Amino acid sequence: MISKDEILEIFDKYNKDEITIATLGSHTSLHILKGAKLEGFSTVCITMKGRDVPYKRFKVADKFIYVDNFSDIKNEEIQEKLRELNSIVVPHGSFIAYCGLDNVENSFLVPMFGNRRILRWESERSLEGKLLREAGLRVPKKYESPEDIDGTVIVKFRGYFIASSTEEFYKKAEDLKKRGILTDEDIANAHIEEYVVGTNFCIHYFYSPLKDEVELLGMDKRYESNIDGLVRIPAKDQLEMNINPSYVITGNIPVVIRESLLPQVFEMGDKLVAKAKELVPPGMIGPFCLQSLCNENLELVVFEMSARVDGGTNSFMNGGPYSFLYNGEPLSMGQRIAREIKMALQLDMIDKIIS
Amino acid sequence: MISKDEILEIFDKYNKDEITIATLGSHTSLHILKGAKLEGFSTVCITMKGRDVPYKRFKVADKFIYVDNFSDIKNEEIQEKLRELNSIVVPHGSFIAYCGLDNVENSFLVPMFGNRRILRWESERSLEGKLLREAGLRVPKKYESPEDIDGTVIVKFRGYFIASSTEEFYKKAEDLKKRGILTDEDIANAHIEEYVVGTNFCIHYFYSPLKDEVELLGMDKRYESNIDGLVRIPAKDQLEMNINPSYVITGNIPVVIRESLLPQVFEMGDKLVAKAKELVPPGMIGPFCLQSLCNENLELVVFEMSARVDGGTNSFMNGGPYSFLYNGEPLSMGQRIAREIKMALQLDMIDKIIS
Amino acid sequence: MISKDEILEIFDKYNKDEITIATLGSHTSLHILKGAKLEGFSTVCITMKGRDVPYKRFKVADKFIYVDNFSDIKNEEIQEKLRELNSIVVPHGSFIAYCGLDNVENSFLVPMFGNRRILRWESERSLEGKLLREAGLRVPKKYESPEDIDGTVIVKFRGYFIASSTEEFYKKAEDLKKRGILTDEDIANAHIEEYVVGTNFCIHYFYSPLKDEVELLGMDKRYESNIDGLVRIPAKDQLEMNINPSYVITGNIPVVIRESLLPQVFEMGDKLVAKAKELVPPGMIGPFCLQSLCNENLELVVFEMSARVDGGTNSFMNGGPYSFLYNGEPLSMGQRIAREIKMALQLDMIDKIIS
Amino acid sequence: MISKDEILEIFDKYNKDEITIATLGSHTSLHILKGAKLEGFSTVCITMKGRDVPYKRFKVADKFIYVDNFSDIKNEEIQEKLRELNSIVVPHGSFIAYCGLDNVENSFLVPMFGNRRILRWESERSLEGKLLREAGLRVPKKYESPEDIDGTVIVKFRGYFIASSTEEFYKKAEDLKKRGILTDEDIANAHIEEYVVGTNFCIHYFYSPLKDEVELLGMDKRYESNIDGLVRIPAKDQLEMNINPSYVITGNIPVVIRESLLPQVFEMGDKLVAKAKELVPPGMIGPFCLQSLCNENLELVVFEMSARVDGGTNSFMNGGPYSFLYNGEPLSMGQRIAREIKMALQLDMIDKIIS
Ligand SMILES: Nc1ncnc2c1ncn2[C@@H]1O[C@H](COP(=O)(O)OP(=O)(O)OP(=O)(O)O)[C@@H](O)[C@H]1O
Ligand SMILES: Nc1ncnc2c1ncn2[C@@H]1O[C@H](COP(=O)(O)OP(=O)(O)OP(=O)(O)O)[C@@H](O)[C@H]1O
Ligand SMILES: Nc1ncnc2c1ncn2[C@@H]1O[C@H](COP(=O)(O)OP(=O)(O)OP(=O)(O)O)[C@@H](O)[C@H]1O
Ligand SMILES: Nc1ncnc2c1ncn2[C@@H]1O[C@H](COP(=O)(O)OP(=O)(O)OP(=O)(O)O)[C@@H](O)[C@H]1O
Ligand SMILES: NC(=O)c1ncn([C@@H]2O[C@H](COP(=O)(O)O)[C@@H](O)[C@H]2O)c1N
Ligand SMILES: NC(=O)c1ncn([C@@H]2O[C@H](COP(=O)(O)O)[C@@H](O)[C@H]2O)c1N
Ligand SMILES: NC(=O)c1ncn([C@@H]2O[C@H](COP(=O)(O)O)[C@@H](O)[C@H]2O)c1N
Ligand SMILES: NC(=O)c1ncn([C@@H]2O[C@H](COP(=O)(O)O)[C@@H](O)[C@H]2O)c1N
Ligand SMILES: [Cl-]
Ligand SMILES: [Cl-]
Ligand SMILES: [Cl-]
Ligand SMILES: [Cl-]
Ligand SMILES: [Cl-]
Ligand SMILES: [Cl-]
Ligand SMILES: [Cl-]
Ligand SMILES: [Cl-]
Repeated sequence: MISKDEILEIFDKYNKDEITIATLGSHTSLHILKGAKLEGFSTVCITMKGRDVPYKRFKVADKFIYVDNFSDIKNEEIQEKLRELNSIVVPHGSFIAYCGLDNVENSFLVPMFGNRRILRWESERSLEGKLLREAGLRVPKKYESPEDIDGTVIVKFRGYFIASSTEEFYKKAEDLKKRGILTDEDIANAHIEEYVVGTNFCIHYFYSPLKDEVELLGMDKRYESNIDGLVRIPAKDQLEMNINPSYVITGNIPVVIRESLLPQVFEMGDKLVAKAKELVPPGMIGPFCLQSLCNENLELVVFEMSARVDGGTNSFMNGGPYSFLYNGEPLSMGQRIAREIKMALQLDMIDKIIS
Repeated sequence: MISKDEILEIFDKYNKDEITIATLGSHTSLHILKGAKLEGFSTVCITMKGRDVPYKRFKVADKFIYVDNFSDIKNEEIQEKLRELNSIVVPHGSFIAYCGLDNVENSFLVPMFGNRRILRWESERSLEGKLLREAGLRVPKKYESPEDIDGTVIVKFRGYFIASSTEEFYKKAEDLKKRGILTDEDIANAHIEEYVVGTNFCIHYFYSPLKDEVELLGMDKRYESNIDGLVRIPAKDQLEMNINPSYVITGNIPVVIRESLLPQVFEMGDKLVAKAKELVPPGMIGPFCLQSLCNENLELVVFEMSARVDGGTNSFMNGGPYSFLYNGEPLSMGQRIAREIKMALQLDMIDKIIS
Repeated sequence: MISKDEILEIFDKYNKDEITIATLGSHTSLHILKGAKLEGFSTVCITMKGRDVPYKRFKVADKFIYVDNFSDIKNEEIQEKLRELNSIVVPHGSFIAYCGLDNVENSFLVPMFGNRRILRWESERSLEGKLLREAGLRVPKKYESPEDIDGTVIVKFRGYFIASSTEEFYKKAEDLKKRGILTDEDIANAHIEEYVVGTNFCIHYFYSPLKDEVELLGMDKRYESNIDGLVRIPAKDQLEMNINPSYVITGNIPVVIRESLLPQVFEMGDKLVAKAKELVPPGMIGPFCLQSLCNENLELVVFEMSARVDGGTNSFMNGGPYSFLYNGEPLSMGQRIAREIKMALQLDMIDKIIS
Repeated sequence: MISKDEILEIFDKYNKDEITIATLGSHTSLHILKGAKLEGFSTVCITMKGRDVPYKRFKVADKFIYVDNFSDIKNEEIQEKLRELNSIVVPHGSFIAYCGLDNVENSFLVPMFGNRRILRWESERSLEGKLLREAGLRVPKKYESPEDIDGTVIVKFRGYFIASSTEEFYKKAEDLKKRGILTDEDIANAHIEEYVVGTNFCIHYFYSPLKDEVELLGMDKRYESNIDGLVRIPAKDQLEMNINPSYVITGNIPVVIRESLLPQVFEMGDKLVAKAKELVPPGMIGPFCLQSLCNENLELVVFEMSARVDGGTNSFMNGGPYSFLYNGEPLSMGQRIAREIKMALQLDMIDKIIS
C-alpha cells in the first residue's frame, strides 16, 4: 500500500542537513554502516542485548536503537525514532525477515533506499522466475512432479536433497520424513529443478538510477554446511556414513571470473534491469545479486537472485578486485550505497533512490 | 622458571629510544616484520643460508641475524645480539618449535610479546581441552578407546584417519602400520574424537591488555594436502585408488562468516579470555586463534586453538574484510601486534604486554 | 623472424613523450589497463561490439580500437594505429590466441613487453618440459603409452579423464569417443601423466631485467567446471550419475602458501629464470607463472607454466598479501608491468624489456 | 556570437567514451591537467618549443599539440585537432589572452568548461563594477578625476602609482611620463580608486551547477614585484632611492582567513552568483575568484575578480586547508573542475557546464 508520496512527504519533513543512514544490525550491516561513515554520514544501528558487541567493537555505529527483540522493529515506536533521526533505512535480508515483508510493504513508514515494491518479486518463486525468464536469463529446468525426473535434480522446500530418479525421490523424501526433518506438507509443495553442475559465482551488481548504469561490484562463492564439510570427506568414508547433505549458508569465499565472461556477466545485469523497469517500475534500485552456476559450456545459469543487498557482499568489505577498478579504492557495496545516497542528496534527486 | 621480573629488568636496561621488533624468519614473520616497519619500528629477522631470500626480496627486515641452523636461536650468543639490539621478540609456531618450548619457558632471556606461561597450554591437549571446556566452548566429543566409537571419528597422533566403527579403526591402524606410516607407539596413544562435519573458520582474535578488549581481526580456511587434493578426485575414481587422506597444512584461503554469527564468534573470544585470566594470569595477550567447524545447526565447534599468532593470519597480510572496519586500513595481525607494542611504549605500560 | 632491431627501430620513431600501453580487451586486460593508468600512462584497448562494456564501465581505457572480430588484430591496419599511438603492447593468453602465435613471432610489427621468442616455449609441451626439466623443477611423471600406467594418471588432449589402469584408459577413451566428445586423432596423441594429489598454487612471479630479480607477486587456485561442481556432489549421488569431469577454467580463488615454503617457491622461480637465460636469451621478461600442486610431502610439482601474464593474476587486481609487502600498496601484476615500463623509459633501457 | 547549440551539437558528435580535457600550457594548466589525470581523464596540452619542459617533466599531459606561437591556438587547424581528440577545453588567463577574447566569444568552436559569455564581464572594468555593485559587494571608492582626490589613492592603467593629493597625482604622472614608463594616452584614461589598507585574500570559489552550490576551495595572497621587494628595504634606505613601485604578479603565498569571517566570505560568493545568474545567464560556472583586501574593520573589499580560474590556485596544487575539509583529500581547483566534468558526463548534464 505505502505510496511513494507518503514517503517523499515523510522525507520532506526531514532536516536535510542531518540525513543519517540506518539499518538493522545483522546480515550485511557492518559494511553498510562502515560505508556510510566513510562517506560522511552519521549512522544508526538497530540492535539488542546479546547481539550488539560486533557493532560496538567495530565502532561502526554512531547511534544505537535497542529493541527487546528484532521483531519490534516494525513497532510504531521504532519508526518514530528513525524518523526523528532523519534516517534513510538501507534494507537487507535480516531486516525484511524480522520486520515482515508485509509490514515492510505497507506498515513501515520510514524512507528506504531501493525499490520497495520489488522486494516482493524476490520473495516469491513465481515472480522471480517470471522476471528471469522474461529478462531472457538461463535458469535450471523446472520439474512439475517427481515423475518427470529424467536427470539429476535438486529438491527444495537444510531439508534439501538430490535425486536421479523418481524412485530415489521417494526413497529420500521418506527418509527425511521418518527422521523428522521433513513433513508431508513440505514434500507436497516440493520444488524440483535441474541440478546444475558447475562453479558458483554470486555476482553483486549495482544499478545507479542517477547514472542509469549497471555496475559490477564483486563476486563470492557460498560456503555452506554441511555440504562443504560433507564433500571434504573421502568417498570411501562417505559411503560408510548415514549422512544427508544440507545447504545452510555459513560464509563466503572471494572469487573472480574468467575475464572473457564479463560481457556475459554485464549483459545479464543489463537484461534483468531492462525488464524489471517494465515489470516493476522503476525497476532495480541499487544493489542486486545474481546467484549463478557456470557450467562446462561457460554459460551462467542463475538459480537465485536478490533485489536488494546480498549477504555475499561481506566477502569484500575492504573492497575487491572489481570494486577497486573504478577509482583504485577499497570500495564495498555498503559504501557504494552510501555514495548514491550522498550524490542524490547533493543533486536534489532523492526521489530517484528512495521509496 | 623465567620470571616477569627477570624480563622487566632485562628490558629496563634497554635503550627505550631504539626498541626494535624481532622474530624468526618463518611461519608468519612476513607480516610481523612488515607490520612493525609500518608502525615505525626497525626490525630484526633471524634467518639462515638457503631460507633468507623471501625476507630479502620483500625488503621487510632491517637487520639479519644469521644462524647455522634455526635450532641455534636458543644459544646464548643469539640471545645477546637480540638484547643488544633492544629487540622485543614476537613469538610464533616455528619459533617455539625451533627454539624448544622448554628453552622458551626458562632458557630464553629476551623480552617477548605475549603471555609466556600460556604457550604451554597450547602445546598440551589436556590443558587446551581444560581451558576450552572450562571457558564453556563447544568441542568435539572425545573417545577413550576404539571400542567407544558409535559414529564417524577422526583419529590423531599426516598419520590421521577416519573411522566409522571399532572394526574400521583397527583395519586402518593396521593398514598404516604395514605401510610404515604409523608405529605401535603412536596408535597406542591415539586421540579419537568426533568427526565434525561443517565449514572451517579459523578465527583470529586480538586481546588488547591496554584496552581490555577482544578484537576480531580476520578468518581463513585451511588448505591441506593431500586431503583437499583427494576430495577433488571424482568418487568413481577415488574408489579405484588405494590412497589415504593426510592433513598437512599447505596454505590458507580467505573466508568471512555469516554476519548473524558474529555475536557467537565474539562471545567465544570473550569466554576464552575471561577463563584464561583465571587459569593462567594474566591470560591471553595479543593474538589468539580458535580453529573451528560450523555445523549445520550454526554452532561453531572448536577442534583446536593457539595462544599466539596462528599461521592463517597470512591470508590477510594486506588487511581483510574485518580488519578494515576499525579504521579503513589494510591492517594485518602483524601490524596490530606492532601497534600494541608502540602504544605500550608510549603509555609506559610495557609490563602489560611482555614477559 | 621479427628482429629486436626491427622492433627497436620501430620504437625509435615513437614520440617518447607520449608512450601508451596497449593490449587486447580480454584475459587480464582489466588490471593491465588499470595498472597502466595508475602509473600515469594513457591506455589503448582493442575491443569489439558486444565485448566492450566491461572496459567502458570500469573506465579503464582511454582509447578504443574497435575490430570486426578479434582475429583482425593481426591486420596491418591495426598494427598501424597502434604504432601511431606510440603503444607498447602487453601480451596475454587471448591476444596470442586471437592474433596467432606465428603472426606474433614474425608478422606483428609493434613493440611488445616481454621476450617474444619465449612465447613459443610456452605453447609447445616439449619445450616447456625441456625448460622445467633442465631448470631442475619437479614435474609429474610422463607415460609413453596407456600400457605404462601403473598408478592414477590424468590424460590430456574439457576432454580430460582420469585412469588407474590400462584397461580403464580404453574404457574411458571409448566412452568419450561414442559420446562425440573425443575423436581418434585426439586419443592417438593423448598425453598421459601422473595424477598429482595435492593443493593447487598458481604462483605469479615477475622477473625485473632492470633489477635482475625474481619477485613474488601473488597466487591463486583454479576454479574449474565441471570438476569443482562435480566433486561438490556427495559420493552416493555421484555414483548414481553418468557424468565425466571436465576442467574448463572459469575463475580463480585467492590463496597464500605456508610461509616455510617460500624459499622453495623463490628457488623455483630463480632456477626457471637462470635456465631460460641460457635456452632462450634474454630469458623470462616480466610476468611468469608456475602452475603447481603441493603434495603431502610439501613438494611443489609444476604441471604447467606461462611465459607471460597468467589469467590468475585477476584474483589480486586490488593487490594481494604478497604484493602488499613491497611498499604497502594495492599492487596488481598489471601495475607491476606498467611500472617496469615507466622505469625503463626513465632510465633509457627500453631495450631490456621490449622485443 | 557562438551559440550554446553550436557547441552542444559539436559535443554531440564527440565520442562520449573518450572525452579528454584540454588547456593551454600556462597560467594554471599544471593542476588543471594533473587534476584531470587524477579524475581518470586523458589530457591534452597546447604547448610550443621552449615552453614545454615543465609539462613534460611533471608528466601531466598525455598528448601535446605543438604550435609555432601561442597565438596560433585560434587557428582552425588547432580547433580541429581538439575536436578530433574529443577535448573539453578548460579556459584560463593565458588562454583567453593568447587566443583573443573576441576569437573566444565567436571564433573558437570547441566545447569549453564554464560560461563563455561571462568572460567578457571580467575583461571590462564597467561590467565588473556593475556586477559587484549590483551583487552588493564592497568595492574601493572610484574617483572621476585627479581633482577629486581627498585621500590616498592607487592609480591604474607595472605603471601604477600611489597619490595622496591632486598635486602628487601630476607630479607622479609626469615623472612616469619623462621616464618613458607612461604615455599621455594612458594617463588620459587613468583609473583612480581608494587605496584600501589591509590584508590580501584572493578567495577561490567554485560554483557547482550540478549541486547549485558555491564552494570555498582556497585562498592566496599575491607576491608582486617590485613592490614586495621595495617595502622590504628599510625606510631610511627607501628615502635615499629614486624608485617607483610596480605590481607585477610573480607568485603566490598560502593564507587562511580568521574563521569568524567565513560567513562573510561565503555570503560574498553567494551574492556574486545570484546576481550573475540574472545579468549573464546561466551565471558563474565553476571556478571564480574574489581578489580582496581586509580592512581593520574586518570588511572584505574586492578590488578585482575573475570569472574563470585565477592564477592563485597554484598555491594549493597539492590541496589546501579548505579543500581538505570536504573529503580529507589533497584537492586542487584543477581536480575540482575535472570532477564536475566527470559527474556531468555520468549524469548526462554536460549542458549545465559547457558552452
Ligand atoms: N539448480 C541447482 N543446481 C545445483 N545446486 C543448487 C541449485 N540450486 C541451489 N543449489 C545449491 O543449494 C544452495 C542453496 O540454494 P537456494 O536456492 O536455497 O539459495 P537461497 O534461497 O538464496 O539461499 P541462501 O540465501 O542461503 O543463498 C546453493 O547455494 C547451491 O549450492
Ligand atoms: N574434530 C574434527 N572433525 C573434522 N575434521 C577435523 C577435526 N579435527 C581436525 N580435523 C581436520 O584435520 C586438520 C588438522 O587438525 P589438527 O587438530 O591437526 O590441527 P593443528 O594441530 O592445529 O594443525 P595445523 O597447525 O596444521 O592446523 C584440520 O584442519 C581439519 O581439517
Ligand atoms: N598432473 C596433474 N595432476 C592432477 N591434476 C592435474 C594435473 N595436470 C592438470 N591437472 C588439472 O587439470 C587442470 C587443467 O590443467 P592443464 O594442464 O590443462 O592447464 P592449462 O593448459 O594451463 O589450462 P588453463 O589455462 O585452463 O589453466 C589443472 O588446473 C588441474 O586442476
Ligand atoms: N584599491 C586598492 N587598494 C590597495 N591596493 C591595491 C588596490 N587595487 C590593487 N591594489 C594592488 O595592486 C595589485 C594589482 O591590482 P590589479 O587591480 O592590477 O589586479 P589584476 O588586474 O587582477 O592583476 P593580477 O592579475 O596581476 O592580480 C593588487 O594585487 C594589489 O596589491
Ligand atoms: N551469503 C551470506 O553470507 C548470507 N547471509 C545471510 N544470507 C541469507 O539471508 C537470510 C537472513 O540472514 P540471517 O538468517 O543470518 O539473519 C538467510 O536466510 C540467508 O538466506 C546469506 N545468503
Ligand atoms: N595455517 C598455516 O598457514 C600454518 N603454517 C604453519 N602452521 C603450523 O605451524 C607449525 C610450524 O610451521 P612450520 O612447519 O612451517 O615451520 C606447523 O606444524 C603447523 O602446525 C600453520 N597452521
Ligand atoms: N586462470 C584464468 O582465469 C584464465 N583465464 C584464461 N586462461 C587461459 O587463457 C586462455 C585464453 O583465455 P580466453 O579463452 O578467456 O580468451 C584459456 O584457454 C585458458 O587456458 C586462464 N588460465
Ligand atoms: N596569481 C598568479 O599567479 C597569476 N598568474 C597569472 N596571473 C594573471 O594572468 C595573466 C596572464 O598570465 P601570464 O602573463 O603568466 O600568461 C597575467 O597578466 C596576470 O594578470 C595571475 N594573477
Ligand atoms: Cl548485492
Ligand atoms: Cl542475502
Ligand atoms: Cl591469530
Ligand atoms: Cl600456527
Ligand atoms: Cl603471472
Ligand atoms: Cl593464462
Ligand atoms: Cl579561482
Ligand atoms: Cl588570473
